[PDB]
Amino acid sequence: QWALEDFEIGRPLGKGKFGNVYLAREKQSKFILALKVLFKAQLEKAGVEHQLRREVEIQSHLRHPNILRLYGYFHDATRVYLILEYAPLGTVYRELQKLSKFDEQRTATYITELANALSYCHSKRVIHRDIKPENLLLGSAGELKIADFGWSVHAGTLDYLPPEMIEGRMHDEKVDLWSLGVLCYEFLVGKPPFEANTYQETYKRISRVEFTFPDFVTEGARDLISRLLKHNPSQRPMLREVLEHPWITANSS
Ligand SMILES: Cc1nn(C)cc1-c1nc2c(-c3cnn(Cc4cccc(C(=O)N5CCN(C)CC5)c4)c3)c(Cl)cnc2[nH]1
Repeated sequence: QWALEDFEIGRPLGKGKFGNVYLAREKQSKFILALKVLFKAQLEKAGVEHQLRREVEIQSHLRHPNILRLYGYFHDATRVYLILEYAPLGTVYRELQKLSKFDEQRTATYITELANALSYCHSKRVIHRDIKPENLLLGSAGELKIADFGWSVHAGTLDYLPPEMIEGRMHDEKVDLWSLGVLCYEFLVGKPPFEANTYQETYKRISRVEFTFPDFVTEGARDLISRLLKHNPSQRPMLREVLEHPWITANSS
């Protein structure tokens, strides 16, 4: 049973369409954490109380070192507050816009941590679906941490969604293997494989699987990425096969 007077709000960690994320500390234990604030009124206009209750339900008792812990929740009359873990080193997003590109060691390392987190999620019949750099945070040691679970369920922005999911078809655990491939590409190139200027256009890119490699992208990476980005959901590797991929094993930590 929590309240809003239990916390001292501080620096804004970022703003979102659902609401803003603020740094906060619990008064009694002096515990530092992230406090996401969402307005109940703007939540009704979107009608996603099922996904917020599902995101809370799913991310609650999910315990993994590469997954952002959801400690608890509460609410006043006006809004709805979520009590999350705090990621000291921030997001991978800003990390990416600062370095522009990632080296193969950082990329392969992130992919590994992400596969461990995904392999843990998949063993519980939980699909993240919405895997993107904006939902990737960093721990005190710089480890990866998957945060948002708004679109998470059991078995918009198109850049990371797979062919089957965008065409309205039936999607399974393999939608994350595609996302995992899209993220790997962006880490090495700095932009998504199917990036465009219009929604209508990116849709064609994804559905036809039209992507090309810049020169500086080695063969090891071109192989892993091409395997993950198959139109056929069954043609994609397992999380086991990904982890034990030559390029991953060679450059990961
Ligand atoms: C930031 C930050 N800096 N440092 C040192 C730490 C953080 C930090 N953030 C979180 C978050 C968190 C999840 N989503 N957000 C808001 C958000 C989402 C996506 C991107 C940004 C961001 O960094 N932006 C800066 C650049 N502009 C352009 C675009 C926005 C912000 C914050 C959570 Cl849930 C938990 N712990 C955190 N720690």
